[PDB]
Amino acid sequence: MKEYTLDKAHTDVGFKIKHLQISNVKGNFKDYSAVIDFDPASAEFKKLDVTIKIASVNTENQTRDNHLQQDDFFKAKKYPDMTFTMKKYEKIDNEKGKMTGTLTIAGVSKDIVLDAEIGGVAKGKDGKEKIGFSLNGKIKRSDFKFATSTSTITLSDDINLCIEVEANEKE
Repeated sequence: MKEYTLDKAHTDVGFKIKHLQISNVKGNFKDYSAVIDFDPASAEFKKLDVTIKIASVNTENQTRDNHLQQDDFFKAKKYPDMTFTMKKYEKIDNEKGKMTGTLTIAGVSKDIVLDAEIGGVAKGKDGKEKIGFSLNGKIKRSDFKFATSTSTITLSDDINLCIEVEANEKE
């Protein structure tokens, strides 16, 4: 034989090991419309109807938003918009209430509950009405047979909705 010493400069004592990481995908939608009927005298919603243009999804990541439109997610070509229709608002007090409505995603419709939290009701600077409130709720992918080809392991079955609204009076 013969004896050698390592060139530490061009020697790597290396290893690769695979692991998993859980993170939240957070997203919103840039293009939606809503109709809002609300009574500041009683803190009650009368009508809340929302249409969201699926195409305008934004999860902060270009190629994911594209992929979201595909046949194995939103199927945007066939079902371009998702919709919420309030059916009933059960007031708890002037800050909180339970909202029940129909959510439709890719042509499957289901009745859901959102927790309404009224952030603020005012007459503005100019003397016209404003309101600020939030709706939230967990819905289940499985209940809307949504993205069924993706496992509930890879992607959580639960979607948490956070609707944050500031809104002013009309006409």
